[PDB]
Amino acid sequence: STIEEQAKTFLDKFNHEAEDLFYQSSLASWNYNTNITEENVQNMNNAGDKWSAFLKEQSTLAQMYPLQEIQNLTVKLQLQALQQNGSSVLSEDKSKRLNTILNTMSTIYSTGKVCCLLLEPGLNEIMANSLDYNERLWAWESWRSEVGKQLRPLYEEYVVLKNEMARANHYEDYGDYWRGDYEVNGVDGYDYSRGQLIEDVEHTFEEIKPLYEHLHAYVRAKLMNAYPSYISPIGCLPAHLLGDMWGRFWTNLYSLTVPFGQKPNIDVTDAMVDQAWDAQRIFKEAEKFFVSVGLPNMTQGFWENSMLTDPGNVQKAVCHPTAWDLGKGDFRILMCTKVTMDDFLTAHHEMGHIQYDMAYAAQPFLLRNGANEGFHEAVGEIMSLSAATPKHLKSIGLLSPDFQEDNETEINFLLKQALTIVGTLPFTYMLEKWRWMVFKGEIPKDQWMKKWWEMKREIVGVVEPVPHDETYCDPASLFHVSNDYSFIRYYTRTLYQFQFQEALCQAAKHEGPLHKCDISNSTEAGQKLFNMLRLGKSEPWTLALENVVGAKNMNVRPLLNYFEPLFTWLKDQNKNSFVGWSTDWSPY
Amino acid sequence: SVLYNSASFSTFKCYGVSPTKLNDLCFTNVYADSFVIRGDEVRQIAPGQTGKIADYNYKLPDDFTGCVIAWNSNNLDSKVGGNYNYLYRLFRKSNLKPFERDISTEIYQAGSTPCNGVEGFNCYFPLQSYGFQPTNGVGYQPYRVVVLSFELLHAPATVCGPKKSTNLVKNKCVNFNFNGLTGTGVLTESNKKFLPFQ
Amino acid sequence: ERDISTEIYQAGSTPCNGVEGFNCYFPLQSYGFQPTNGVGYQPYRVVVLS
Repeated sequence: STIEEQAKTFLDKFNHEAEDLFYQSSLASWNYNTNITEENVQNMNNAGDKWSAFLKEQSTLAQMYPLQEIQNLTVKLQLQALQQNGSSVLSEDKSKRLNTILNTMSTIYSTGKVCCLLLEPGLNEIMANSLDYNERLWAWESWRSEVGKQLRPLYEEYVVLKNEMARANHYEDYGDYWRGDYEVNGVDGYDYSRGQLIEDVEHTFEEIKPLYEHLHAYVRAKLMNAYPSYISPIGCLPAHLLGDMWGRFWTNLYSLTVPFGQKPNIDVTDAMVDQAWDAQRIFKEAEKFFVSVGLPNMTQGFWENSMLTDPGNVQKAVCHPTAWDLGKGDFRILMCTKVTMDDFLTAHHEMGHIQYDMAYAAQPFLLRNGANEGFHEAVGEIMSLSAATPKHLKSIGLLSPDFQEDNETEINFLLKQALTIVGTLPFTYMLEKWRWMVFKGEIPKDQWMKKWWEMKREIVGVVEPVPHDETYCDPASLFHVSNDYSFIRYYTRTLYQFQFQEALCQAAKHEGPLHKCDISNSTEAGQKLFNMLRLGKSEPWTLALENVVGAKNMNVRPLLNYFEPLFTWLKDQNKNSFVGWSTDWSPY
Repeated sequence: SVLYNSASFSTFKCYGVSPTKLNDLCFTNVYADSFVIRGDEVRQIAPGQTGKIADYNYKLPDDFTGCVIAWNSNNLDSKVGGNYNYLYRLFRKSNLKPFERDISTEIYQAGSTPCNGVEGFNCYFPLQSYGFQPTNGVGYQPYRVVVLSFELLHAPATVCGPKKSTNLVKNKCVNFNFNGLTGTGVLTESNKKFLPFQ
Repeated sequence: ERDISTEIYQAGSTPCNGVEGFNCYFPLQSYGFQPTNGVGYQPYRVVVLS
């Protein structure tokens, strides 16, 4: 008779049939990721074709149901994720052309033309371990004159096709589609339009400006010991001396910059061999970690169907840090776990994803996952960071409680995380801002590459060794740009990493900084954090943020409270004549 | 008494009648309701609850004076590839009454559009299938629940017992109870027999 | 008789009091005196004189 009583019937009918098809699509893919054979290839394509056809079929039929006739503020938020349209909103002749470009840009990025050698571990070790100026520079220039040339005709047509897709769904530019995940529609008091998202990012970037100037000056002052004639103390850094090909992660530059040589970063790899771990005790210690926090344990089938070891050569396959959610009470993890210190901290990054999926187990398929995918990556980092805390390593079985915390130890620990967490944070804001002018229309095609270098010296502080024209493509050779992925999602992960850490450390009797905090031995922070993971798409991300932090927007204060010993030490070291960088400087 | 100590049942709870006094209590008519459900639907089966299972499949009475027997079953009726041998009603116009089922097919009408006896727009077939697979979780496993009903009618209670039997003691002035007759004396030997029907 | 000791009720097999096994419920329930209830649910002060 009404609309509310008939809308929930179509949702329950779709959820009871989607779980049966999504489980078979994931089970068939699990066989391909276990034994490489020609039988699992056809079983994965046939299982995935039925899921892609049944999802688009029910989305068209759901268009007849009204959307603005729901007064419950719950059923309406489930219809927006189903009635949405993708690349099939335009014409049928132009729909197949957009998918062809995505298949050509992914092949060139995976198969490099630098002669042959590929990208990783092909050109990854050259740009990281070389210690030469005429060696790693040739690898950075050859990638732009070969890969960038083949991706030039495809990147020009990628902007015109993605612009018409966003305008067909009642938007403005293509950037609103990636930024629309945090948008809260409907009628509410805490709504969050796209206009508010423009600010609150530009405000927190100004407070971190004096922090980035001290971190960038420390890396520039260290490289002068090997290049006394190519890098000036009052200049910047070249585009080939950042560690990576694109200059994103600065983790590879940690081997050259060690602040204290007395007590560096310890290695717990040799401690695990003495206790005889068969690549299984790492997950056992991670299970008892969440018990003292407040989160419940896992299920019985989790430790019987998930492969947590190396199969070897008898079962050759693939393994990468990526959590899987097959649904229907089945949870498996695909990752080669070996005796390595890097695998111990990574195990906690994937263990938290299993507890997140179990929070909305009783919820329907449409209510699965939170309001945004940025909260899932934040829980895995706040738990893995506490495992590397020197205080937490004193109450465990391995390592010596003889190594306590001091002033010379925290400096080497904060700098290692500053080259990955906040090291690529200004690069995300610069990359997102540059793509706003391309999707809008402020710059014709011949003004894309000339504007990319102008934002480098004004935001990041990276110059160019060789001047490139508009034919070359530098941002188009990125994994998140060629394969179509929202790179701005990593920006909110950095801010939410310190906001959620302060809430868990407040009830655990830890004040001041967050480097000596301990999440364990406190059954209060677990029950408070679980309330946010339970609320999926039924509640907006604004309400779930107040239940943990307390504010309705992002904050930069907890981000600066974690780098207090680092910011205090950098101001006494970079007083070597220059703090910051100049916008008019070139190495040639 | 030999069912609780067997350690082979999951949830063994009763309602109204205590699980101890039923050993020496008579009964009139005892029935059994065997049905296979999921794991999360076990908690919904209770005298006084509601939902999409206790109202469209089997309605429990408010004054239910029996027990709920349920155990886990994995190596009995499970196969890989989805189970299509058990169905259940998901939506209907009216609810159900205690001791009353519905096996006839009926097209559910959500809105105000005619269905003409076929599914389609605002017309569905409320007979979904379960997902009993040996590779899913615990809640997605088949649970063979056997609900016992204890009714009392005007007919005499023919389901009593079980009675406990001791031994035979003679040459002692103790108390004895033979077929209801309570006596206290020495069971001496007799020198004559009676009729084989008194 | 005054009983100031709290015990656990036992029903049939699976004995309780100590090991705490199966069929070991908690009989010491609560009333639930709330001002938003009815008339019969209100607390009454009964003073028995002997």
